[PDB]
Amino acid sequence: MNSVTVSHAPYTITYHDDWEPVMSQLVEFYNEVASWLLRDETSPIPDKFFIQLKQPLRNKRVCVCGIDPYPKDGTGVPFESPNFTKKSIKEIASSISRLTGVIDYKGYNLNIIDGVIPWNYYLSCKLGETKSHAIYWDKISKLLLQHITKHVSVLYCLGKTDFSNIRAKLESPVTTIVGYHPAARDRQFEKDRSFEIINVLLELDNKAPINWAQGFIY
Amino acid sequence: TSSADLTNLKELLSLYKSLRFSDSAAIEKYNSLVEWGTSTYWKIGVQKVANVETSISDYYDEVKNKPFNIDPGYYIFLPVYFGSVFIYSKGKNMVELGSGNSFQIPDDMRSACNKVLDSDNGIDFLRFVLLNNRWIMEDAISKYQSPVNIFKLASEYGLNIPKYLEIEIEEDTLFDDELYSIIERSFDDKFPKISISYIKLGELRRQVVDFFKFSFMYIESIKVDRIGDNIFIPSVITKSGKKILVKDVDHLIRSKVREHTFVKVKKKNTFSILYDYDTRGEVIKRIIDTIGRDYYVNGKYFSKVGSAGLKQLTNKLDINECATVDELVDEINKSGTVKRKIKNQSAFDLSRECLGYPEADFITLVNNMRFKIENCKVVNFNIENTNCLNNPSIETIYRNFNQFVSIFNVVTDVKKRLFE
Amino acid sequence: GAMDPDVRCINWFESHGENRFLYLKSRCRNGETVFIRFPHYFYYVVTDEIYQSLSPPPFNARPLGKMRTIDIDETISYNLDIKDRKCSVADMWLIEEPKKRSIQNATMDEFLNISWFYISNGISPDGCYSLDEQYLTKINNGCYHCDDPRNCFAKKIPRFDIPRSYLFLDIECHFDKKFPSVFINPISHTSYCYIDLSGKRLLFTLINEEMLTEQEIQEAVDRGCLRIQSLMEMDYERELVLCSEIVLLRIAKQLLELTFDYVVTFNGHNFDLRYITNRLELLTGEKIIFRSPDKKEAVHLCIYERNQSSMANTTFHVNNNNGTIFFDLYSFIQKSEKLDSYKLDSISKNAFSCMGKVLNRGVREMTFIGDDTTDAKGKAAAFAKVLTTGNYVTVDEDIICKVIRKDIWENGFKVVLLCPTLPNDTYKLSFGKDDVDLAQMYKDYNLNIALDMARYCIHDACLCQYLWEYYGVETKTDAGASTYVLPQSMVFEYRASTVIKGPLLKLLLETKTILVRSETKQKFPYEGGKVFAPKQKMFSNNVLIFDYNSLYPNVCIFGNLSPETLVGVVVSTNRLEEEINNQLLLQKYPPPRYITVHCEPRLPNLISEIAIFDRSIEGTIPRLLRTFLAERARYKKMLKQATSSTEKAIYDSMQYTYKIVANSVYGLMGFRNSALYSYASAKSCTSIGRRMILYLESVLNGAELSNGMLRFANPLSNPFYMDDRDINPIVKTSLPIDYRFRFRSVYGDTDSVFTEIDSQDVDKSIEIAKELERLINNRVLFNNFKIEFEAVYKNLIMQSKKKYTTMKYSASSNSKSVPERINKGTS
Repeated sequence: MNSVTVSHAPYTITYHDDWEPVMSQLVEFYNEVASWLLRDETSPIPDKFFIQLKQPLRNKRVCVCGIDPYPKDGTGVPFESPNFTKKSIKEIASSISRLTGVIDYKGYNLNIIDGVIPWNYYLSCKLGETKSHAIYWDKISKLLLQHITKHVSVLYCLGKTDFSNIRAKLESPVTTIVGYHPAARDRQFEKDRSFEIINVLLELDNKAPINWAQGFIY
Repeated sequence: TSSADLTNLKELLSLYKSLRFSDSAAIEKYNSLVEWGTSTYWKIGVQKVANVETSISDYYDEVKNKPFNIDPGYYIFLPVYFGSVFIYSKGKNMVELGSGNSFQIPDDMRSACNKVLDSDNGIDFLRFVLLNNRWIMEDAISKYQSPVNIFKLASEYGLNIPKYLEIEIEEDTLFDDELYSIIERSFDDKFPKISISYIKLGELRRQVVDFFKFSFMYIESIKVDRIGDNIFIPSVITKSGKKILVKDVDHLIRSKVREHTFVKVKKKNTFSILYDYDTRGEVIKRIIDTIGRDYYVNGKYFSKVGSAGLKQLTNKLDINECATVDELVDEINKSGTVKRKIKNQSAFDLSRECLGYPEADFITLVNNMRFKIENCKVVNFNIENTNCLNNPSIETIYRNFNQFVSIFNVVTDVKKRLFE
Repeated sequence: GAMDPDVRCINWFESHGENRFLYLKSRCRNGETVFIRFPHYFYYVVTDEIYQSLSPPPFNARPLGKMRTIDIDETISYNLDIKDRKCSVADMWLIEEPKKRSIQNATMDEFLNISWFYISNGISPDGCYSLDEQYLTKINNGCYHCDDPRNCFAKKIPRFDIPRSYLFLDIECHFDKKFPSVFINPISHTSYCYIDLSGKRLLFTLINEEMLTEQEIQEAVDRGCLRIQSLMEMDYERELVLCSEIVLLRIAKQLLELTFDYVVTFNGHNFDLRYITNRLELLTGEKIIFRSPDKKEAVHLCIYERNQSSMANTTFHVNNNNGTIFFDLYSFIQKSEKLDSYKLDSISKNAFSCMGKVLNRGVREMTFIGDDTTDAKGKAAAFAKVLTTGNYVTVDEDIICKVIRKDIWENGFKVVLLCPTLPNDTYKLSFGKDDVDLAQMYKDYNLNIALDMARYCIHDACLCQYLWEYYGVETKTDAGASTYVLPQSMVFEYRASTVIKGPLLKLLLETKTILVRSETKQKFPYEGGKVFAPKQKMFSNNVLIFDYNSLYPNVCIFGNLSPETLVGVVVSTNRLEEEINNQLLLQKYPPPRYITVHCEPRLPNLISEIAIFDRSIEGTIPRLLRTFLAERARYKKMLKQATSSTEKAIYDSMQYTYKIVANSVYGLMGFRNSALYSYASAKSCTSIGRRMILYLESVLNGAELSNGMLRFANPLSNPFYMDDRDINPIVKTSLPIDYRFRFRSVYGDTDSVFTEIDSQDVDKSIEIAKELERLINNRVLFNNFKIEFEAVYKNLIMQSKKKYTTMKYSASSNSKSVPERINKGTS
C-alpha cells in the first residue's frame, strides 16, 4: 500500500501498487475539482473517496461496474449496505441465490470475492440526487476505468441507460457485458443471466469462473 | 444477457473443446459464433483458425519405448495397424489425422457408421484405418461403455472389428517383448501390428506401447502392386526378398526413397516399415523419372497410361459394366439415385472422378493451356504455359489428357442424352 | 390573434416524452411562428397474410396494393444452372401503430419512421400548405391539435418568403497555457449576433468584469461602456455591455431559451455551448432550460456525439426540443468539404476573397479601394459586407495586415491597412490566419486588450451570418428537407446510407418493389485499392481536359446494374472451365438483352468472374439514378430561366443537393451497411467505368487529324456487345484541311481524361476541343454516355491527382485573354 497527498481532503490517498501509474493524473484532476466538489455533501463522505484504491487488481478479473455510489448510506464500497438494506444488493443476492441455490443467507458483499472488484464510475453523488456530481468527476472516472480495464478481464455494468456509451470512453476493447441495473422495471434484472454468462466468458478466456457464493455472509 | 446468448456461448465453448475432432462444418459454426461473440461483447478469449490441428492425444499418453510394469485391474487389448488413419464423429465425415481433409468413402462403411452413431448418444467418435483400400474400424472411445458392445454392434453391422482381448492382471510383471509378442499372437491376424492399445475399466485415457529396434537394408526396386481397378500400390523389396510396408505414396515422396541405395527401417517380429522424416517437387519428379515417364499420380496409387474407357465410368458410377454408350443410359432411369448423383455433380466433377485425377495438379495444368470448344464439347486444346511441365503430374496427366477430353465429351453427351 | 392558414415549414422535430409526438415549427407570412402537434406512431409493412394473421387489431393499417417481392441475394455459380431470381407478388399493408409491436416477419425495416410519416401523409417537408382550422384544434398558445395530417395538409400553396430570426453567438475564455476548462479557465468575453424578425442586425459584445479591475471597469464605463449587474437591467442595442460572470451566464440563459428559428456557431456544440452549460452550473444552480412549445416536456441541455464511417470523425449535437435547429458550422462544413484545413482562417480565406486596386502608397499604412468592377460583379458586395467587422486582412495571401480604417458605402469598400508600402499593380485581400496572440494578450490581460479582443470575438461570431448566407446553408438545408425527405433538423446530421432511404422509398412505393434479404452478408469491401500514375509531370504543350457527365450515375442507367437485374455471377477455377463457361454464357444469354461483364475474381482460387445483368426492365436503382440526373438537368435549366434572386438561391441549392445525392450512389451500392447493397452491382459498376476509361484513352491516344478527317489509333467499336454504329476510326472533322494535328492521351483517373494536343496554341486547342466535344458525343460515345470539355492546361506541371499547377484557359477566352492560374498543394 502507498499513500499520496492531494491539495484537499483527504490529503492522503492510499492505493495498492497496481494503481501506481494512475496517481499523478488522479492527483492533478482532484486538486482541480476538489473545492467545487466539496460544495455539496456526499454519500460517502469525502474522507471515504479513496478506499477503492487500496484494493489490488492483479488477482481481480471480473469488474462489476456500478455507475455511482448510493445517494444515502454511502460507504465507499460499491453497492454495499452495512445492514444489507439496499434494494440493489438485495436483488444481487436474490439472483446469486437462484443461480447457486442458497436459500438462507444474511448478506452479500461483492468485495469478498477473488477476481471480482466492485467498482464505482463516478466517485460521488449529491445527497438524494444521482449523477449530479458527474460533471466534476468525468476526468477521474475515465482515468480510473481505463486503468482498471488495463487488467480486468470482464466489465459488467448495471444499468443499460447509464452505461450507454461506456465503450467510447474506454480505448482498449475488453470483454464487456452490459446488464440491467437492479432498479430495473418488471424484475428484468431477475431475468438477467449476467453471472452465468460472466463465468462462461471467463472460461472462454481460460479464466477462473467467479464463485459468487463467496460474497455471501451467513 | 439472454439465456439464448448463454446457450450460444455454451455451444461455442463446447465446439472449442471439440476442435481437433472437428470438420469444416464445425469450424464454420465455431467461427460464426466467435464472430457474434466478439462483436457483441467487444472481446473474446478465442479467435478464428483455418488449419484445424486434429489430434486424439488427450485420450493417450507418451508411448512406451522400453519394458514397463502393470498390475491393477482388468485390461482390454486392441491392436494398432498400418496405413492411413481417419476419425468419424457425430454428424461429421472421415478426416485424415494431422491433415484433415474430406476423404471419399463408400456408402456401406458410411451407412454402418451412421447407424452405429444413431444407436445411442454416448460415442465420442469412431476410429478407422485405411490399409490397401481395406477399411478397418480399429477402436471407438466413450465415457460410459467400452469398445466391446460397440465392437459387437459394428460386427453385426457388417464392418470389420479387431478381436478385442479382455485379460486380468494380478501380480507385478514387467511388460516386455516376450509378453508383447504373446498378446500380438493372441490376436491371430496377418495384418501389420505396430503397437498395442490396452484399456482399463473406468479410465478414459488409453495408453499404447511400441517395442522396436533400428535396422538398415538395401533397396533394389520400387514397384507398384495391383490392389484394385486402376489402383496399384507401390512397394519395394530387399536382397533376401523382405517386404517393406508403406502407408501412402505421400509417405514415399516424404521419405525421399532413392533407387539402388540403403534405407533405415524399424523391423518388427513379423513385418518391417521404412521410416519417414528423411523437396516435394524434386522427389515427385525424380521417382517418376526413375520408374518411367509413363507413370501418373493416380491418387494414392501409381498407374500406367490409364487408357480408361467407358467401363471406368461405370465402375465409379457403380452401375452395370457396359462397353456400349447406349447401355450407359438404360439402367440410369431404373436407378433412383444414380441419376441423382450424376445430375447433381457437374460434367467436370464426374470427369475428374472417373479418371483418378488429382485436383490441384490437374487444375494448374489446365490453367496452363488453351482450348477450342464447339457445341459444349472440346474440339482441340494447346498448352499455354510449359513451366507447369516441370511438375511430373502435369505432363503425365497431359499424356492422357486425351483420355480426359474423351471421357469429358462422353460425360457431356451423357448429360445430353440423360435429358433425352 | 387569428391563425394564418398560410404557413411555411422552417423546422421539424420528434418528441421525447412517454407520449411522443411530432411538433412542427412553421412560419406564416405576416410574421407568426406557429406550432402544430402531430401524433407520432410506428410504421410497418407486412404481407397481407401476416396482416390477417394478427389477432389483436393494429391501431391503423393501410394497404399499398399487390407489390412483387424481389429477392436480391447474390449466388455464385460455377456453371450455367443459374436459378431464376426469386420473385413473389403479394399485397402489402402499411400499419400505423403507436407501440413498438415488434413482429418477427415485418418488411421494410431498415428505414426511419419519420420518412414514412412524410410519405404516408404526402406532407412535403418544406412545402407551404393552407392548413385547415377544422383539422387544427388549438391546444396551447401557438400549438394546435392535428389528428389527421392528410386532410389537414389539403391545399398546398406556392413558395413565398418569410422573416427568419437567425441568432448567432460565439465567445472566448481565458485559458492559462492548456485548453480552457470550465472549472479553471474563466470566460474572457462573449459576443452575440442577434438577428430578430425585423432583420435588425443587433449586436452586443459582453465582457467579463471578473478578470478585470474594478478601476478598469470604471474607466471603461467612462469610455462608453454600460455596466449592468443583473438579468433585468439588460438592453440589447448597446455594443459593450459589461457584467460579471454570474450576470453574463444569467443573460446567456435568458438568451438561448428564446424561441429562435436558427442558432449558429463555429465549433460550438462541442466546446463553447457546453462551456456555457458547465460554467453556469458550476457558478449557479440553473441548467439551461429548453421547453416544448406545448409546455408538456422540459429537457435540459444535452451534449451527445454521433459517429460515422465511410478518417475517423465525430459530430456533436444537442437534442433540445424548443424549436431552434441548433446548428453548427464546423461539423456541417467538414461534411460538405474535403479541404486542406478546416480551421476558420482557411474557410474565411476560401469564402471571401476579393481583388484589390492600390490607391495610396507610402508608410506602413496603405489605403485600398475595390468597386463592383475591381474584380467581379459580386465579389465586391459580399467582401464589403464582411469588411464591416473584421480586423486583419491577408494581402497577397501572405501579408496578414490589420485594418486601420475601413470605408464602405454599398457596392465596394475603401480600407487603410497596416501593410508596408510597395508599388504594385494590385493585391489579393483575404481573411487567412489571424495575427493576434490571444494567449499573449490573456497573459497580460488589461482593459484596452479586453476591448480589442471583444471586437475580435464579435468578428468571430458575426462571420457566422456571413458564412450562413455564403454557403447558402439555409437554402441547402431547405433543399435537403424536400430531397432526402427528412426534417430540416437532420439534413446534415445523419449519414449517407441513412438519408438516401427517402427517395429510394418513394421510388419503391411507386414501382411496388420491395428489397428483402434472408441471407447474411459476407466480409469483403467494394474497393481493391486502385492506384493511378501520370504519364509525365512537366508538359510542353496544351492539355485538353475532358470530364465525364456523372460517370457512374449514368453507367448505372446504361447497363441497368442493380440488385434485381443481377441474374447470376459465374466463376470457374481453371482455364478450361473458364473458357467453357465463357462460350456457354455467350451462347445462352444473347445480346442485346443481356450484357457480359468482366469483374475481379473475389477469391484467390478464382480467375474469371462473369457478371450477367439483364436490361430487360429498368430496375429500381437505375431508374432512380436516371430520375436524379434528369431532375438535376431540369433544375439547372430552371436556374437560367428565372430572375428573382430568391430563385437564384433555391434552384442553386436544389441543383447542388441533387448532385451530392446522385453522385454518392456508387458508394451506397458497395457499402455493406447500406440499403442498396449488391456486391456484383458495385463490382460491375466499377468494371464498366474502368472499361469506359480505357476505351476513351485508346480512342484519344494515337489519334491524328489527317487534313480534314480524324484518324484514330483504334476503331469506334462498342466494347460491350454488338454495335451498329460506324466504327470507322476515320471521322469527318469540321476544320479546314490545313489542320493536321495528333493527340496523345496523358491522364485520366475516373471521369476526367487529359488530352494532349501537339501544339502550344491554346486558342487552337479551344477550337479543336469545341469540335471534339461534338465529335465524341456524336460518333465515339453511345446511348446515354455524354461528356463536356473542361479546360486547357498550358505549361501543365502535375505530380498527381492533387498536387498540380498549370495555366488554365477557359473556352470563353482566347490566347490573348486572362488565363486561370491554378496552384493547389502549395505550403
